[PDB]
Amino acid sequence: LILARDILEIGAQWSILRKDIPSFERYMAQLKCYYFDYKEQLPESAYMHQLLGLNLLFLLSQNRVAEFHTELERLPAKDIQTNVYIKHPVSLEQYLMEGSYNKVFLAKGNIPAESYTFFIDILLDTIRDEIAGCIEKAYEKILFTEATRILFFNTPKKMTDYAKKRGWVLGPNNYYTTIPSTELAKQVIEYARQLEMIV
Amino acid sequence: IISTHLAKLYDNLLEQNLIRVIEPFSRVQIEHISSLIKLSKADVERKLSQMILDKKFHGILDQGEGVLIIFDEPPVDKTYEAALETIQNMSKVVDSLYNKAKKL
Amino acid sequence: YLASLIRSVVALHNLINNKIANRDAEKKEG
Amino acid sequence: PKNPDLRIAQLRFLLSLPEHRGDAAVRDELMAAVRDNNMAPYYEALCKSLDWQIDVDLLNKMKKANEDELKRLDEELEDAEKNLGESEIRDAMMAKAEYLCRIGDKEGALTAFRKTYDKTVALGHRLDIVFYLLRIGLFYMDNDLITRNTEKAKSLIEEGGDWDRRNRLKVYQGLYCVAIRDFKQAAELFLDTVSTFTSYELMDYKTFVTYTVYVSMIALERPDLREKVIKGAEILEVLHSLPAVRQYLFSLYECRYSVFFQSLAVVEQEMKKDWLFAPHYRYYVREMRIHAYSQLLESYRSLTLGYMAEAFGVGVEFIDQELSRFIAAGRLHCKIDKVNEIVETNRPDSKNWQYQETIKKGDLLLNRVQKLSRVINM
Amino acid sequence: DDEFEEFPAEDWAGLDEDEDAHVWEDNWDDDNVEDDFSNQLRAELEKHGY
Amino acid sequence: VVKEMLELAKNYNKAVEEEDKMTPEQDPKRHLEEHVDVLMTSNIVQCLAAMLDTVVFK
Amino acid sequence: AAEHSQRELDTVTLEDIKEHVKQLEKAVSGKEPRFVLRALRMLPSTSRRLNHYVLYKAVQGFFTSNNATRDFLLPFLEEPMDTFRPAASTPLLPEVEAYLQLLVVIFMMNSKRYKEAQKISDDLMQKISTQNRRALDLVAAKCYYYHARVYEFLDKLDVVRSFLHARLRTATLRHDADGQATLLNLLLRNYLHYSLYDQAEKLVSKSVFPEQANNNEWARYLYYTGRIKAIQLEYSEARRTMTNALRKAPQHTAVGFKQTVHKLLIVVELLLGEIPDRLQFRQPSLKRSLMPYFLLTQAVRTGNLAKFNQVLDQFGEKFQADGTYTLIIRLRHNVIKTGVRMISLSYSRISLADIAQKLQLDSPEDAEFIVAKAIRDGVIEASINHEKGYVQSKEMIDIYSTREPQLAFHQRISFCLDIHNMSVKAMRFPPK
Repeated sequence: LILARDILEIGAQWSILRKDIPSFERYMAQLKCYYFDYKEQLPESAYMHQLLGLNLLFLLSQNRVAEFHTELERLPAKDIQTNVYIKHPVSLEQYLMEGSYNKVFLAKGNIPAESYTFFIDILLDTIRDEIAGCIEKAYEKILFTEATRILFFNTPKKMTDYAKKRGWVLGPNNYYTTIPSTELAKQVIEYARQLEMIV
Repeated sequence: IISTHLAKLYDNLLEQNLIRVIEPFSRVQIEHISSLIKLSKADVERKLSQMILDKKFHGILDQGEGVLIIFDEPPVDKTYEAALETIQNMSKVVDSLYNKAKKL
Repeated sequence: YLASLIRSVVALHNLINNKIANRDAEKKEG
Repeated sequence: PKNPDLRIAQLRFLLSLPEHRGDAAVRDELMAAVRDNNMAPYYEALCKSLDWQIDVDLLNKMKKANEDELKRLDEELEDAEKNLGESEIRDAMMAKAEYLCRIGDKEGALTAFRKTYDKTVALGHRLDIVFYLLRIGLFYMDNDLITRNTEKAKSLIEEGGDWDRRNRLKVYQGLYCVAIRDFKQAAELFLDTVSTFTSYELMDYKTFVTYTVYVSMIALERPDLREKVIKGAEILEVLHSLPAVRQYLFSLYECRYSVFFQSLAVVEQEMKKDWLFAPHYRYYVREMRIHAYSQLLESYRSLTLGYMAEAFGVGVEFIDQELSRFIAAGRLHCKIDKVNEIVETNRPDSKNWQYQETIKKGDLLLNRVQKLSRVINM
Repeated sequence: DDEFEEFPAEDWAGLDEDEDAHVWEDNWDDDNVEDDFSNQLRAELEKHGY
Repeated sequence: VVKEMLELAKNYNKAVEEEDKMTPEQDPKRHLEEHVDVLMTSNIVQCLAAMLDTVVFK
Repeated sequence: AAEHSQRELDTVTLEDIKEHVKQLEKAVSGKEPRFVLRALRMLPSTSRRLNHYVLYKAVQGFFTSNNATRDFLLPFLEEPMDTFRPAASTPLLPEVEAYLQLLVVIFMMNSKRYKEAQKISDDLMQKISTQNRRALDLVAAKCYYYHARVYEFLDKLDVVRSFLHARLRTATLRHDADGQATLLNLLLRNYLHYSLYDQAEKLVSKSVFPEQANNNEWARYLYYTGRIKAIQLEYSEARRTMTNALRKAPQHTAVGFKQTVHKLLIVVELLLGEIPDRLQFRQPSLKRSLMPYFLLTQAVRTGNLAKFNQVLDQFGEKFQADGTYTLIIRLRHNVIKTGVRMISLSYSRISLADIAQKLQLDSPEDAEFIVAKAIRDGVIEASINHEKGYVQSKEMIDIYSTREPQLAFHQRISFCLDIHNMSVKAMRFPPK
């Protein structure tokens, strides 16, 4: 079991090193199958928590907060605020939950290991697209320059390209009923049926 | 006993004037009604507020734009007054059924 | 609403009386 | 018997900001003490204040002498004779309240009164113990005895004579108060009695009228309180006697909020030193504030915060904060606008409120009927 | 009727003395802090003339 | 009809309270059921006719 | 004295056991279900007494056909020294023997005897896996329930996952209702006890809870799925389900269940930004238990970070004991959202600088981001104006004349007509 665990750990770390997402999921999935339930016999691995936080940050990366919190429930509560390797991704999740996006941008450089940047970048993109979605579902008509400022699209051309990427468009000045009587008639006839037709 | 009675008469006359005026209007500046009634704006505003509060004259007073609005409240409500009460009535019925449920 | 509630409550009460009367007869069967 | 709350609430139980810990009130309590010498108020006085001073036992000596003499007298009059019913025994227990209640405690007096109640037949003795121990449990924070005695009096005792219990709602001034009972019931029996007081044992007439006004204007904001508390005769007369209370009432009624708040501050402070202090002075001054705010907001559609502040005392920002807090609590139907500085009232019309109440009551009934249906027929 | 023993019936310690044991149904607003009234009023109007 | 049904509901509650302290030994219920049936038929018909009218006549 | 009263209690308990056995026998008569839940309803009452004498008397009383299935409980069964067949050698009905073995199981459960309890429960459910009679389906539900309970204090709840899964399926094919619901709830509890929330969620989505389930089982299922959706960020539906669970919970008993559900409901409501009503913090049977959750709630209303941290530091043990620590941390970071909800509830229009000043957010842009995030959810209905600084709330149109009341009242029809239909269907006139 120890050697199989080592094989899978090296596989996952290679998968992130390869810079490919889909394989990474399968490697950590099999490793979870080998990690922490009913095992009780494997010695505490030095890479336990590093890859645990790796997986947590990955789950954060592709908007999988529900899975992130379930896997948080899986691991012991003592290491959540003690182990830095999982303290970090939990911290960015919490900052995302509040909405302190600038805090996430500041803490992007506070990774506990170099084997975190891969989806640190994609999470930095995820928070920005979530920002854009909440903006469009929040404001009425937001000006282009403010969006450029607070979407962290430092290059205005990049911001314009991302605007074209979504149906949320620039607009002209850079500023980004009936009585149905059919279904409710059916409802009333349904009431009439339930009155009639015996029990 | 002559100052009190005359003050009451003055207030009654003020109310009668205020209802015999503004009757044409549906949304009127308090300044205009003060000018028409020859009283201070604050005094007539206080009298209007008191009259509305006592429900002696239907209407509302929008101080934000210095206007007085007039309307009426629909009396269609009565059925709910029965409806609501019936609900609470059968609440009791359900309670009684619960006792019979304790029998079973 | 009102009518249904009343009808539903009346039906429920009628069920209580039956569920009582049936167990009355069963207990008598004693 | 024991009227002036024994000064004990105002005595050294109102320290800190109220600061009442030593003054002429301690003198009044000590004169009420030395006459009919008592050690019961000296329990806490044997612990924290005047703990082990010379007078603490210099009074105890002839106090114990006097109480031993009188208890001996009662025991001789009880054993030598065999007086039945309302008798010398009831005298022994009434003294025992004038005594050990004011010697050490109510417990012996409660037991003795229970015994003589088993021995007696008439009803004023039971009301006597009711008020005796209502005040004792206002000294020692007892309510279960008060409600037990009240139930005994009203449900069973009040089948002969009548006209007595009403004022013993004084407990209902402080039973369910901070929601429903500092008012409503506590006002509907104060009002029902203000014409015929006849209970000067508990409190003087003026204090009774102040209590009645205080609880009535929170029970009734303007639901035609005037028909009972402003057009009321005796209340008006005693208000002629009490300028402060009359001003406090008519300021609210006559929409003179600027002076109504100063009257309410005075009421809060004079209410913070009472049997009514510890229960709900905070609650009462919150409720009256909300009441005045709702009175002003009614008969208005949109009010400038400046107009509120200038006409409701002071504090544009103070009024903003208070309205925010009260809307956040769900009361005071109105929406407050910022630097545009408008307050908009959103009171639903009769139809919309009727629909909402229908939804609420019907949801209650539907949950009940669902539960009932499911526990039946399995 | 199930007693739901699967959920441990959380014992209320040793039925220890409560806060008040009062009959006093209160709301969420009774627990804040306040500083009388008149103080506020004078403190907010003497800046403008009181 | 709703007011009559309210009075009938009061009578029904009063009668049902007696049912408890009474072993097997005009009904405010039968009249209640008749009023309920007339209410539902009248209002269901009126609603359906109204909306059929809304949608067949433009 | 004590011996006499003990003997009378044992005799009356034995008489109730006789009545329950006769009722189970009658249940098969007429070839109809039910009439077994009548015996099973007083199961806690009978379980309370369960003396050795009465258990031995019942074992010797209804098992005139001596077989080995009883010869296993006898070694643990103790008979009186100095101290009744109710009467021929008629073979025992499977339901009757299952019932008596179940009370044996309950007695051995009560006396902290667990290992032999595991054995007897194993021999109990080994046989019932062969039967195909609906009369033995109601009893099987309690059999599985106390089987899992036995494995619980034995700290082997993880082992029984396969067995409960197999019986759950078996019930599913046979269209069982009570057994199915009990098995599903036991499976959910098994998943939660090892924090396998993802597995429980996946099971829930693929399994439909029977509508005809018992009230207690429905409440348990509601609590479990509410915990699922609460730890799975579906706060609104979790709160709705938890309230629905509290509605269907027993009123008199179930102190622990109501305590746990109230704790979780408090945490979920606080996470949603709402404030739990103070009334629940006042019932005696709930007060002290919710006391740690009370001091917490106050802080959320005030936003006092120091108070929140102190409460956490002084009550983390209690919070973890009921498994609310993680949700409490999420609340520690959603206090700001709660404050924004309150602000938008009170104010109609408000500048962002005012938001920052009131919430101690130390930045207008940070307040803008926070309010935008909150309004992205259903937390607040507003419309931010970055050009000026408004947080203008949505105009409150008249809910009447808006087809919304028609929809609500249509739902209430559907419910009331449904209730009337079930009531008139369940009349069940008798044959004689």
